[PDB]
Amino acid sequence: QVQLVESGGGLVQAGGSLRLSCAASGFPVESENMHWYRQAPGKEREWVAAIYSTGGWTLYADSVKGRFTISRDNAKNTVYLQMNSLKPEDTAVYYCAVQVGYWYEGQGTQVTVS
Amino acid sequence: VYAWNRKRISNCVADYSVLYNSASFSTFKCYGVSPTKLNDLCFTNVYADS
Amino acid sequence: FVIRGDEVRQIAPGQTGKIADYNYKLPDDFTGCVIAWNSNNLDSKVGGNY
Repeated sequence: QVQLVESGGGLVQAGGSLRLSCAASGFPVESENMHWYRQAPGKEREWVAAIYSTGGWTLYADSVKGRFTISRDNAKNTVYLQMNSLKPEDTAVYYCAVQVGYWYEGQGTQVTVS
Repeated sequence: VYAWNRKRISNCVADYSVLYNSASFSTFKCYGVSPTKLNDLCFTNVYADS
Repeated sequence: FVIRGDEVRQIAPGQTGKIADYNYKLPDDFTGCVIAWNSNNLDSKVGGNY
């Protein structure tokens, strides 16, 4: 069974620093190019980031210049997302989407700004 | 469109490479010039109709 | 491969374009052809496919 578990979400004050995590098992992560999935009340769901194979090659949207830092556990195929300099309007719910064939996305996690 | 803005251009340096590589233009259709090799060609005057 | 709507014209021999110059260039004497079909139900997803 290929599954997703979420960790790190919760209430936080502007300007914090924490680990966000999506842990998945049963398939390698360097197989293909995953991406991340953000939900906020509005028009449609809004993208943040994705990294690619053959090197990190981290890409961010125009509104996220130089804030998210990602440290990445290759031995046991684990993500680590690390937040910096938080301002309010990005109260959201987070998912991490991967490809091994069928479309897959988990349950997500809650993030709020106070 | 019936009162299109007219501009007269000369006495300067034209860099069409940035315009071609801008990628902000949906259509770049040239009848009378090539998209490349335009930097080393120049004329008496240029007319711009906007 | 997968392209966008306006990219269909650029996938042709002798047609200029940024993608036709830096991504996939067709030979002038190309023999063969191109089949393109819409895949809005496979390559598109809510929230953006990147």
